[PDB]
Amino acid sequence: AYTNSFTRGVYYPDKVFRSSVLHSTQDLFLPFFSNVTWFHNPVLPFNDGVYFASTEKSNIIRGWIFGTTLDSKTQSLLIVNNATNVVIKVCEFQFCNDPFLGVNNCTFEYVSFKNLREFVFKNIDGYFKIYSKHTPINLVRGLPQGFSALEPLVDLPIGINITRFQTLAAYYVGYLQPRTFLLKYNENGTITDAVDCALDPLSETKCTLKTFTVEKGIYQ
Amino acid sequence: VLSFELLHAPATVCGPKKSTNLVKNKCVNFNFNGLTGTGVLTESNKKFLPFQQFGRDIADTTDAVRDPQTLEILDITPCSFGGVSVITPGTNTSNQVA
Amino acid sequence: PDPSKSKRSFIEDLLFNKVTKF
Amino acid sequence: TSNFRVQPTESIVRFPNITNLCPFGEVFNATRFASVYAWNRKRISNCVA
Amino acid sequence: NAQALNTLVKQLSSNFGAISSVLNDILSRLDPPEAEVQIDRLITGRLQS
Repeated sequence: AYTNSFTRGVYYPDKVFRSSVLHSTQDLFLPFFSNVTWFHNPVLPFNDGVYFASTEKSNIIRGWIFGTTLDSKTQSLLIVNNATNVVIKVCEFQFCNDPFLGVNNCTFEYVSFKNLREFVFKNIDGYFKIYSKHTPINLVRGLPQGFSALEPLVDLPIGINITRFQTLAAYYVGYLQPRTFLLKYNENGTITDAVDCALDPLSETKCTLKTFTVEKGIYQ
Repeated sequence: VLSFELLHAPATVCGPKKSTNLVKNKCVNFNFNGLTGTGVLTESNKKFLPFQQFGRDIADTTDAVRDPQTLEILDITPCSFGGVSVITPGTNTSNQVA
Repeated sequence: PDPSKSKRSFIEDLLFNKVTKF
Repeated sequence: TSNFRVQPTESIVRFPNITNLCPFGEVFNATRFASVYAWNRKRISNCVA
Repeated sequence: NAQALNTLVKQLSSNFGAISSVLNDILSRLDPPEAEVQIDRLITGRLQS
């Protein structure tokens, strides 16, 4: 099953303040109007990077696991949520399809429908990073049409090989793609509108001009 | 006996952190977290988000920085500079200049 | 010219208004 | 004839405040260790050298 | 004239096949011999710009 992503999955590409300005970047991003997979469950591929989101109420989701095996032979990445905060470790566990009940040769450790939570999980080869957002929403199961950017939480200096992930409300998964984007910054440093450059010829025109408004005419 | 080892994992114990006093409103050479430059460092009201470290103008040139030892978001003005031109009457008539 | 004002004319003011790193 | 340029009056560096005592005084000021063959290893990490 | 000046400024950040367009990278990372080759690439680029 599938659902429209609208304009979600934008995130701050660098630790740079900009104001009242349009800036452009090429990176792994979720395409606009892409089909996310609908859920309300299995192990899934990571591809080059994951977008993950859920219609939260009481922080139901307990965590995530990432790796090549997710099943010993290497320290697979483990992430867990306690209250408003996060516990992280890399572990050679070999649990069955109930890892939340299973509860390791470790080399790293760290600790930090009313709502929508959104996350991006990314490998840069210059180590691994996480970006996030939390908002209220209308109680609809499908992702509402609206805009805000995801903000960085951590860099994990871990070097772990990842090709799949698993999870410990409705929820959604999509995949990042190497794409150019245009990003609009308000006065207060904040990404506040965007264009996916490849989306359609009008979007490509906006990105050709480095603008959001296009006057009448013809443009190469 | 203390043992020192180096692996491929990122080191969490460094204890270097080259730093100095921070001087406002004068032309100064500077480094912030490895961002080197020279100019007049000044105060600012520019609302950096908590993860943002540096700020840039329309032509990509740096205009602001976070002080890593405080909450200060500085604005960086370039060095004051300009062409120098000599006004002269013809040397056949006078040697005075401005 | 308007003497009450840069002592431009009225039509010169429209022209100076419409027309719009280191 | 030339370009004027107000020179750097002095030089500045800023990095995060390391400024965190490393757990090392608990070993040198200790009053009980072990034998030479049954030595211990206190893994020290996440501090300021 | 705005497009000309902004394009002339943005070309400072282009690498022209050199290791970085931030000149202080080359001056801190490389010994004078190899640094001269990388700077000469940036000079050739900025000058042609």
